[PDB]
Amino acid sequence: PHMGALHVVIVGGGFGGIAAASQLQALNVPFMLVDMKDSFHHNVAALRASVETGFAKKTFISYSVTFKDNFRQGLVVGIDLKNQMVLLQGGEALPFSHLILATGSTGPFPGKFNEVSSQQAAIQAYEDMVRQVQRSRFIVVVGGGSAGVEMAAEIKTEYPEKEVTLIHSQVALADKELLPSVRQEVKEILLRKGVQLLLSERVSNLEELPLNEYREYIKVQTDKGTEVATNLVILCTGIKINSSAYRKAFESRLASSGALRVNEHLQVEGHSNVYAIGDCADVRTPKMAYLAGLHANIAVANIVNSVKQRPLQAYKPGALTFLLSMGRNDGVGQISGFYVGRLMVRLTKSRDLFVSTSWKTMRQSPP
Ligand SMILES: Cc1cc2c(nc3c(=O)[nH]c(=O)nc-3n2C[C@H](O)[C@H](O)[C@H](O)COP(=O)(O)OP(=O)(O)OC[C@H]2O[C@@H](n3cnc4c(N)ncnc43)[C@H](O)[C@@H]2O)c(O)c1C
Ligand SMILES: NC(=O)c1ccc[n+]([C@@H]2O[C@H](COP(=O)([O-])OP(=O)(O)OC[C@H]3O[C@@H](n4cnc5c(N)ncnc54)[C@H](O)[C@@H]3O)[C@@H](O)[C@H]2O)c1
Repeated sequence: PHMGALHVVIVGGGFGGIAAASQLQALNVPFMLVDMKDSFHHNVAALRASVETGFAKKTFISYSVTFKDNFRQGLVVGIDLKNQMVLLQGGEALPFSHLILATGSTGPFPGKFNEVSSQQAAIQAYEDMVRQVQRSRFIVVVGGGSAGVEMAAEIKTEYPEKEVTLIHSQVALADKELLPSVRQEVKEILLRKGVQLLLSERVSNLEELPLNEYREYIKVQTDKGTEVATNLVILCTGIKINSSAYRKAFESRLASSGALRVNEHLQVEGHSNVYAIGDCADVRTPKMAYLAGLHANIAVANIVNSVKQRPLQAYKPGALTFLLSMGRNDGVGQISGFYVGRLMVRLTKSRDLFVSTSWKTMRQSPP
């Protein structure tokens, strides 16, 4: 029983969650941010952190330094809707008047890092990854979605002398939703960088492969009988909505995606005090970090606007913005539905990978 008082709980400390937490902190609204890690992960830069020595420490930002007693590390195992509690592993419970679900996506390392561990262990996992890439003359990237084409491009840009093969199950690279001109340019850039492309092939012995580790010899097989000898296998095979925290409680209002259905105010269907932001919300746009932060502004604003009996802010998508960095010197993509070239993408994304915007949000300075 909050007896009218606000206490917001944010489940997930990603791009959406740290934006929500930062705004709630500036409004002096009581809240608790929950994340399984001890630091925010700027995962847009996770592939650069897999190939550049010393870079990983720029991609993890301590929660407690920024949020102090408004942060609690923990693993959310469920949501008790009748008694308005967030259920943590270990048995602890967090009461809320409003709930913001910002649980993001899960997938293979290095592109995603969803482990309970300390900031130094997380940084070391990416430094270890860099050392496996450095030891490995021959490298296979599996999956030619937008992550795989970035992974392969990063390796060949930092290490032109390595042999890199990208194996992709479709005939075209990167998102089906992209302008065809963008998808063709991605292909032409990988080929000009010397990446060997095996298109329309599915790697078929994934269970038998050592992953993210150098070996003197690894044989990759595909369903068409192609065999590739390599020293290192990196998986960029896709991601899944991380419905872990809320799956049982909200099974009624889940999309196929695993996301939560929401109106244009980002309240979860059937609720007025539960919001979903970022990857876990069921919007028609693609899963983007910058959209996560914009949903965060909308959700917090609507919590306040609901208390002030004011009209709620509305989320209105426009045409697709999607930028692919192709190593630090190259890239291609589209901004609001039209093509942008390699100089533009290099300057906007490939050089810094938006890293400074997260340190600014967290009001910390990178080491
Ligand atoms: C992999 C990748 C992604 C890119 C890339 N580029 C861009 C880009 O240029 N622009 C962009 O907007 N998005 C880009 N993205 C997408 C961006 O990474 C994601 O869209 C973004 O992370 C989504 O932000 P969310 O806030 O929705 O989710 P996160 O995954 O960031 O965070 C969720 C958090 O919840 C925590 N969590 C989840 N379930 C939990 C539970 N049960 N208990 C506790 N904590 C939990 C997780 O540990 C994690 O900390 C990119 O180059 C790469 C290589
Ligand atoms: N630059 C950006 O904006 C950016 C970059 C990365 C990711 N993202 C976001 O994350 C989402 C996921 O992207 P992603 O690339 O991680 O996944 P994805 O699902 O877009 O691509 C993974 C691909 O790997 C293929 N694959 C799976 N197993 C395979 C196998 N054994 N052999 C060969 N191919 C195999 C899949 O069929 C799929 O085409 C994007 O749709 C977007 O929302 C954005």
